[PDB]
Amino acid sequence: GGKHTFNNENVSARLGGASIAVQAPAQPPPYSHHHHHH
Amino acid sequence: DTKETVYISSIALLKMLKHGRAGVPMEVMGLMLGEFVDDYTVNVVDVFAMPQSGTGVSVEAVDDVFQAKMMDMLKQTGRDQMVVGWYHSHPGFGCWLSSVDVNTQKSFEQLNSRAVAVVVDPIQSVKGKVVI
Repeated sequence: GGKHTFNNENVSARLGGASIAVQAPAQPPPYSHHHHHH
Repeated sequence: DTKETVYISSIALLKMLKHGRAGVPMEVMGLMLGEFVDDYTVNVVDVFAMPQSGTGVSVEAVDDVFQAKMMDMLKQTGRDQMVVGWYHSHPGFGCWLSSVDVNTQKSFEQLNSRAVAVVVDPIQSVKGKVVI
């Protein structure tokens, strides 16, 4: 009744994103006004 | 209309496989020679091959004379007799027929009301369990 094949391949890309990280050192100011400047 | 043995000559068979296998993956088709009997032993004698454009799933006979130019070339030896049927091949798919097969088979029967088709499957046809 049917002679064709299908050949289900992985022609599609894909991805899994949980790029979870730790540090975040971005920007500590301990001199918000330099604390008497002097 | 039963109990119909189909004897085959061993010279016939192995020619059916060899040309029936050398063309693999693309399928392949030839002819049978033999002779009807009253009802039961529709024997077979010898076979041969029509030229053809073979695919993995489909094929036809290109030339319409190499089967006619050769019988007339055979009777000089008369090593065989007239035509009785035709075979074809499903290389890995199982043994059955298709809507194309019947349309051509439907010609032979009305032409001659006991002609026969033959199906073979050489890939899964191991040194044991043939499936013809």
